[PDB]
Amino acid sequence: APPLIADEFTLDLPRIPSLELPLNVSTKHSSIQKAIKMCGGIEKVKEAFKEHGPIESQHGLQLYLNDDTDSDGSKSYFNEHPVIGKRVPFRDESVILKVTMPKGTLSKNNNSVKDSIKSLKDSNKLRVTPVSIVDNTIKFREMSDFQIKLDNVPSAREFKSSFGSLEWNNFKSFVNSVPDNDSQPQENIGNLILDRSVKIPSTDFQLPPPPKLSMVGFPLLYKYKANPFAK
Amino acid sequence: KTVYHAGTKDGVQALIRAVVVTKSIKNEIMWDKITKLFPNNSLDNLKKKWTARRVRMGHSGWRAYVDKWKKMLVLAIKSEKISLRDVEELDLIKLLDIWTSFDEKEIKRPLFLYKNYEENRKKFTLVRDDTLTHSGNDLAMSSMIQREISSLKKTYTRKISASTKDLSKSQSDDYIRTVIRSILIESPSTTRNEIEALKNVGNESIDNVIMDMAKEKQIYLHGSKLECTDTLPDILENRGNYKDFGVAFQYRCKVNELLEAGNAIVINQEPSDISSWVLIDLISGELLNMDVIPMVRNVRPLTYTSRRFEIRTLTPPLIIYANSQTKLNTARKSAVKVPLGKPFSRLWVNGSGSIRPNIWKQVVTMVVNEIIFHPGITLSRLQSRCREVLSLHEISEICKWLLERQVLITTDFDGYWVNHNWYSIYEST
Amino acid sequence: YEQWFELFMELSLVIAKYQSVEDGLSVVETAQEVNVFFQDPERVKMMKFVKLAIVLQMDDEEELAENLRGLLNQFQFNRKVLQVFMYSLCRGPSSLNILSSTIQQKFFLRQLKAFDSCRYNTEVNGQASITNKEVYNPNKKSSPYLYYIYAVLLYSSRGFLSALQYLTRLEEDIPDDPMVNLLMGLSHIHRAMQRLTAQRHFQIFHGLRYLYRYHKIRKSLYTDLEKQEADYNLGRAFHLIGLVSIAIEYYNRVLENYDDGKLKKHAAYNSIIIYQQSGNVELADHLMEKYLSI
Amino acid sequence: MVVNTIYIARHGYRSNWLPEGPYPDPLTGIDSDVPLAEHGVQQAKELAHYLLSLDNQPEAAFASPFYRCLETVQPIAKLLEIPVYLERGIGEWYRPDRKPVIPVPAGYEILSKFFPGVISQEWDSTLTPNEKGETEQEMYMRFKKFWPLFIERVEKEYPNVECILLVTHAASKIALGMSLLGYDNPRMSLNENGDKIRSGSCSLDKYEILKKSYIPFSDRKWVLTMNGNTEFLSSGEEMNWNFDEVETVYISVDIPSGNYKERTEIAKSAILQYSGLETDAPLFRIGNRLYEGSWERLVGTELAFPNAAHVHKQSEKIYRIKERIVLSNVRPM
DNA sequence: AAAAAAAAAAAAAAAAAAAAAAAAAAAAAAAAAAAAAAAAAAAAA
DNA sequence: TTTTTTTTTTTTTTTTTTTTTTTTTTTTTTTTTTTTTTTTTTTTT
Repeated sequence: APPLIADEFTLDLPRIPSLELPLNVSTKHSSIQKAIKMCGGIEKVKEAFKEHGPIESQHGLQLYLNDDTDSDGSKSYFNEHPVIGKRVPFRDESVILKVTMPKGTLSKNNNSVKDSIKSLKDSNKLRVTPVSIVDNTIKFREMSDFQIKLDNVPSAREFKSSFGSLEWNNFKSFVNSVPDNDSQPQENIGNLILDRSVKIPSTDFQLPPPPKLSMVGFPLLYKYKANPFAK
Repeated sequence: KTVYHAGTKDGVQALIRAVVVTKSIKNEIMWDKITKLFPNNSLDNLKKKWTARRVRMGHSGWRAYVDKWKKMLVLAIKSEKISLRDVEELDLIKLLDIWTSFDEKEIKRPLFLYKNYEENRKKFTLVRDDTLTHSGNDLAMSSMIQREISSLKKTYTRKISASTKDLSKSQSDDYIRTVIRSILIESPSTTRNEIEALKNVGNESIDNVIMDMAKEKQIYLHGSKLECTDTLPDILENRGNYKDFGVAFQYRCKVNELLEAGNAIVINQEPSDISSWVLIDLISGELLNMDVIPMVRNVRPLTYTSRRFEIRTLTPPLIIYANSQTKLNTARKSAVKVPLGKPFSRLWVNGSGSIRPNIWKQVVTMVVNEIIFHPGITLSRLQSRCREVLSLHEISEICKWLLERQVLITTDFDGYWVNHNWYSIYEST
Repeated sequence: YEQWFELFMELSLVIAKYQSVEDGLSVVETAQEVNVFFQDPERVKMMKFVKLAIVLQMDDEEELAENLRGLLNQFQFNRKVLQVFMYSLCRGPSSLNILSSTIQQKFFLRQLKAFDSCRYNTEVNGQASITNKEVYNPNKKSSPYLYYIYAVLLYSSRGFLSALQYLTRLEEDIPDDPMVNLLMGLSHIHRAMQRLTAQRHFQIFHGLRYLYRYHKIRKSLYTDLEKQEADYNLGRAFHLIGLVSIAIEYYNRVLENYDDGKLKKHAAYNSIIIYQQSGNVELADHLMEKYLSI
Repeated sequence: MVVNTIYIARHGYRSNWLPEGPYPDPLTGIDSDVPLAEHGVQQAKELAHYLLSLDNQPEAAFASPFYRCLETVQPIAKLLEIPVYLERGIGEWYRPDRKPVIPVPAGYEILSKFFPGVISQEWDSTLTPNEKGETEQEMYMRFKKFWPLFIERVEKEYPNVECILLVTHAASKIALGMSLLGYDNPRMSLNENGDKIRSGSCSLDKYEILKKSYIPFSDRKWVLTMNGNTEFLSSGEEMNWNFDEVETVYISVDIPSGNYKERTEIAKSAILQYSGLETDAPLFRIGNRLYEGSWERLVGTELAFPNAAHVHKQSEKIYRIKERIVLSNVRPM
């Protein structure tokens, strides 16, 4: 009998962006929707695919590793200078195969899609279609920047409990106790601080960091070697 | 009596078909049979053209020709085109016309798949076309456009199954490449048939990996002789780095003895590049605090300048000395017996079973020169970034020997990373 | 009308915690036009501060630079004003441009000129004019709060040698503060890595005096749960200058030595992102689950 | 030109399927002929945004003159910038025992008052189905008679048509498909494993030519290379009907380029087959290129986004493609 | 001998030159096509 | 049976295509030059 022909399927298909989050998300929508909430959410994930241009003029997509909130509804780590991902310029095209198969075949087969298929080998219930093509990708390969913590520096807790929290109740008391006439720009800001509950050392003038303590997010290549270009 | 001049565009394919037919039937290249088809050409012009065609197609081509030939041979016997006597006598004219006639019929089909997988494994034979060679290189990058385009594209996955090559079989394939490399630095040329150590591994796979190493230019081929390419030594001398570390365990001594005096070495001129392989680590080992020679400076009102403003005083020449609190980097290393496999098992090991010590120094320092910039490494991505140099069977015997001599420490899942004073491999005692 | 001012500021701070943050801005910039609030100058100060907080929940360069230039001008020379500017520019690399910009680095030179004018009681060539006149300084020290942010606006913009100028100027006055010694070490190393400099290894080690001075400060004079950032950041430094296995001992200290999870996700990520390049793909996926998955 | 692409889709979700009223009056005044629900108009907009993503846009849409099939195309026609043609040869199926009457819809003159700018009067219908209802034997032969007469008129009236859309009813979707492919009756399975033409509201068929190297209608051959597609709809398969639990995963088919500065691509309107998914290395086709590739799992978790597809004139639907195959290029001989 | 004016140096600022990286053009190698020559086959004496 | 003519096959030459190397342009960094102010020296009264 004429050997049976495999179903031919189109490759003219919807073309699809993709996002390689170094987060090991579960199958559940409950893991996925928060793993997206980390990388600036469902909005900025879409917009970071639209960003054309040469690779160093790309802002890229921000990934925040600590969605953790303190009980005031602040960003518990409002000091987070995020990870940066950028849109791959040389993404090869790739096609996605949806596998439709009996419920609980995953739990029956090592939670492996491969062995889930291999269990139904002789049966009519296995159903595969190519359904879309990925043609574009983002990879998060620019580091998170230096990060301070502002829980033991007193005016830093003043800032978190005021700015970070947006709590009027714990913000009015940062801004009140700001001088109009700064009486003594020479002296430790501690001289204005009511809160001695953290034992801050005398030499700490409680300078905050810049938003980029690193200027270049990929490593600046100080491999230590003698510079042949120093002339 | 189908004859070819080997200069004809079809005659090159006739030469290919005829070696496949002769070796697949009689286990040998029957040149006395093949030369009857090429009267217009010399034995050695035909050998050279054949050798060059097996080099360009490699392992993933040669077996595909043999597998299509044996599948066509099976289909021709089952359709009475071939008697087993035509196989036993090796009548190349009949077997070549039959190959030609089969292609002339398959050329007429738009090449659809069967649903049945064994029908596809019968009625396609398949050439794996090595674009992504799995040589995990991003070649000698320095620019931030080079580095950010590469490192946005590059792959972030793990194989679920064993590879399409059986890993028990691949444990001979990579071990062939390494026994070869480990003899190309030994010798400017080597002969496949006679002098290879591998021969417990099947001679077919030896020859197929020789074709692939010539395709990847790891060897030149002068007939029977593999030939040494200095590209391997050049990549060791460019990516291996051991002179810097050598002067670095020596610059450890030049810093350390002076630290407890308080009044110590003053950094007042460009200190050696190696001095930054040592001071940066030893300061990160919390041995150190840094004092200032108090060079009195003409600070004045109305003045706002930097670039040569009291010149040296914005690198005001430091004294570098013992912090009173701590020392972390003391006596951690030990006489761990060198990683030494079978007589050419791993790039360094020489024929006597001791290290080629310079190749060892260059290669361990090459691997640490990977890992300084590549911590939390598998054996596998280190095999791919070393694919021009080291297999996975080599990289374990470095990476565990560096955990035991504690220059490396390892995370979960056998990721290697170096703990501090890592450059000091070759310490004074 | 302090009751209505409280309601406007609290409502704007509440709106900005959720979607359509622009409605929060409309309340506060209306309040800056309303005489009932804006004729009380402590409330002028408070409104400009509130809207600066709100801006950091949305994300931009230009709106943020405009609100900041709007409140360093008023409330002149002022330590808390200068400090809230420098907390603000943390999240978003959109914020880096506000500091790489020449437009703000000119402002911070003119402020440093103005403080010198009022310190020595002379004119200074191209100063800003004084208006906040109780500024009093009998021991004639600098203002660290100026020195630092003028070094920042030279440090951003890749003026690394020009930034080291004003952090050597702040070293003269407040020797063992944290951010002075971190940013100064940061300037020396970012300077050092330019293509061709004479004294390039020399130019990295001055980075380490001021980084390890900030570390020895943090490790010996602060709570354990905030020594963690002395370990994280010194780790981060070695990663920025591509000495990454020295970054890893310090990232591991964030993972092993401390309870508070926050910096473990950064130390883990900046481990994962190495561990991808290094390719312990198993370990990376594992750490990713252990710290980053949900 | 010769038509290479035929799309057939069933109409949207019927208003008279809703659990509570008021059920709307049929706008034509004819028995049955009900309008869609807003949920049906949503499945129509989804279907439109799927076709809009394909470089193979329709040239035109042939609509069943029944009201709900035109209310299905009113967003499609206005989004792909195409004309709609009435074709009684793709109307509803009713049996001769159906009561109280057999519905046959009003002309262009009534439909154009509800669907202005959508419908063109340029086309005269290929045939009309039996006003006294049709047996299964009549119905199947009416569609077998339609196809050659229909396509012969399309390629004379509209000789620029290489791609066409038909929007119709459940029996009208399956019976057209089975007769185009050349099966003896509409109850036959497409294959020995028992598959059939899937036919929920807004489910999409595509029928594509075997390719050579004008042509008469009788020498042609086809494959249903997109069976009853609902993977672009929000709610998936709904109110399916056929002539007589499950779980979902995704595998990426990666095709990597060797040089990191060079990008490799999938040809417009090309075809794929897969075989041996169960094996340690499956086999694949893409256009005329062949392949084999290792089974792989990511570090981290690619998300790939159907709801963020490009345009080429609830939980948001997203794929977590943690598992993959990496196709080495593996050509035939 | 004292005072005033002019010139030179220094610190600073701004512009130009120098150095490296990227892109484009030219050169070299390889493949394909065309032309010429030789051999074989067919036809005519 | 021999000679001449036509056709086919083989070999050589020419052209096109691909790969490699060099040159040019752009960008970033470093050094030098220019300009302004202060100090020192010389000249004149």
